[PDB]
Amino acid sequence: QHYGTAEVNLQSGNNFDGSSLDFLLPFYDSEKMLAFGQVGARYIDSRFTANLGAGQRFFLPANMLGYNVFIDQDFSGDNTRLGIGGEYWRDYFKSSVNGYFRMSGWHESYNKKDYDERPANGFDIRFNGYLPSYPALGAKLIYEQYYGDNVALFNSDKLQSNPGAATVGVNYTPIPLVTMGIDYRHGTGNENDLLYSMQFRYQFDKSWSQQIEPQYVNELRTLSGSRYDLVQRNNNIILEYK
Ligand SMILES: CCCCCCCC/C=C\CCCCCCCC(=O)OC[C@@H](O)CO
Ligand SMILES: CCCCCCCC/C=C\CCCCCCCC(=O)OC[C@@H](O)CO
Ligand SMILES: CCCCCCCC/C=C\CCCCCCCC(=O)OC[C@@H](O)CO
Ligand SMILES: CCCCCCCC/C=C\CCCCCCCC(=O)OC[C@H](O)CO
Ligand SMILES: CCCCCCCC/C=C\CCCCCCCC(=O)OC[C@H](O)CO
Ligand SMILES: CCCCCCCC/C=C\CCCCCCCC(=O)OC[C@H](O)CO
Ligand SMILES: CCCCCCCC/C=C\CCCCCCCC(=O)OC[C@H](O)CO
Ligand SMILES: CCCCCCCC/C=C\CCCCCCCC(=O)OC[C@H](O)CO
Ligand SMILES: CCCCCCCC/C=C\CCCCCCCC(=O)OC[C@H](O)CO
Ligand SMILES: CCCCCCCC/C=C\CCCCCCCC(=O)OC[C@H](O)CO
Ligand SMILES: CCCCCCCC/C=C\CCCCCCCC(=O)OC[C@H](O)CO
Ligand SMILES: [Cl-]
Repeated sequence: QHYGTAEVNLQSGNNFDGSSLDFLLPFYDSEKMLAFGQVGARYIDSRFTANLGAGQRFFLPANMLGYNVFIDQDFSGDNTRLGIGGEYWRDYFKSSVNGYFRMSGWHESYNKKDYDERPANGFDIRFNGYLPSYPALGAKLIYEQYYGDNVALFNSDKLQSNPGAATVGVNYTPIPLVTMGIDYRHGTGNENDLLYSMQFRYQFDKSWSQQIEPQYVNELRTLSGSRYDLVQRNNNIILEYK
């Protein structure tokens, strides 16, 4: 009957501690094409942010191409951002690229006394792969890049010019319902951080028992099982300061 995904994320490790809930909700669903909306919110790094997007995914037997557009709103700091994303996915392999475009201007900072803040423009490229012979095991590679004289990519107490970072992570999905992982990130100025995270994933089209059985993890990681996965993007609005 119903199709799509609800996902809770819990994360900790430093600056971006908190929780989130997101939904992927199809409005047109055929073998060749899916059109969907995605909506969610999060309380992370002492800010409340909500996000609304839509896109399409186009399917071939061996691959999927997709695009999406997002509006990101940090209600705590009143910062607004436009997002655009592309997708190229296959069995056991999900690649995405995302662009992050400021829609609001300088204004008095929410967290930093004596500063103005606004969204930092940037992009990221994201890969998630799963071992085909043991798909419960996944790896994550991200490159991200942001622009401005004083950007807070790692935290807002160490501001940096045009910072970039590479993330490498591993994660484990014993059953489709839950994924746990650890992400290591290294960036400019020799910044490093660690992110521990757990996701609870509910698939609307799956029975309860299917979602707590290890044998359905492989299905989830194939192209056709992954079709309702959330967009891979950063839903947090990275800020710059002046
Ligand atoms: C702020 C300016 C940026 C623009 C924001 C607009 C965001 C919308 C983005 C993507 C929406 C595209 C999805 C809409 C595409 C729907 C296609 C469809 O359902 O066709 C089915 C028929 O073929 C059945 O016969
Ligand atoms: C579905 C799409 C997946 C395909 C991935 C796309 C491949 C992208 C290839 C190369 C991206 C390299 C970006 C280039 C790296 C940018 C570095 C920069 O902007 O300057 C930093 C200085 O200004 C600091 O002061
Ligand atoms: C710390 C534990 C966090 C809670 C774990 C929750 C796991 C799922 C995560 C988000 C789910 C929220 C939305 C859950 C929505 C479920 C709707 C439902 O029950 O299906 C109707 C069908 O039975 C009709 O046939
Ligand atoms: C090979 C695979 C390796 C993976 C194995 C690594 C194990 C780490 C697992 C889970 C960490 C869970 C962290 C949960 C985060 C705590 C909740 C939180 O910090 O946020 C609450 C916040 O107050 C709300 O707004
Ligand atoms: C600036 C222009 C971009 C537009 C941005 C708006 C976001 C959604 C847009 C259009 C929905 C168009 C119609 C498609 C919506 C449902 C499609 C449909 O007709 O479904 C048929 C039915 O499901 C058969 O089983
Ligand atoms: C900047 C972009 C703003 C985003 C705005 C984009 C427009 C669509 C977005 C969300 C719709 C929410 C999803 C709609 C849920 C409808 C469910 C439905 O139609 O059920 C029929 C079935 O899903 C058919 O298979
Ligand atoms: C920029 C707009 C001004 C600000 C607006 C703030 C409020 C909008 C929040 C969320 C919209 C998306 C919610 C869509 C939820 C629809 C899900 C649904 O009803 O479809 C499932 C149903 O079971 C199928 O038959
Ligand atoms: C740009 C600002 C956007 C702000 C947006 C307001 C805050 C929305 C926050 C969280 C989710 C919103 C609730 C949407 C719930 C839809 C889920 C749904 O329709 O469920 C389908 C059903 O469960 C099938 O089994
Ligand atoms: C139909 C199949 C669709 C598949 C194809 C979808 C194509 C669009 C996808 C992603 C957009 C990525 C946007 C990346 C923009 C880079 C932003 C940037 O580089 O800003 C730096 C600026 O110059 C400061 O100096
Ligand atoms: C559809 C597939 C799309 C894939 C594309 C994703 C990767 C490229 C993204 C951004 C590159 C932008 C290049 C910007 C790097 C240099 C900007 C710069 O030099 O900064 C301004 C200057 O320093 C002032 O003095
Ligand atoms: C536990 C420490 C790390 C362990 C976890 C590391 C998992 C491996 C990650 C990426 C390699 C696998 C990526 C999969 C690449 C296959 C590309 C593909 O599309 O394969 C088609 C499929 O084999 C037929 O349909
Ligand atoms: Cl990701």
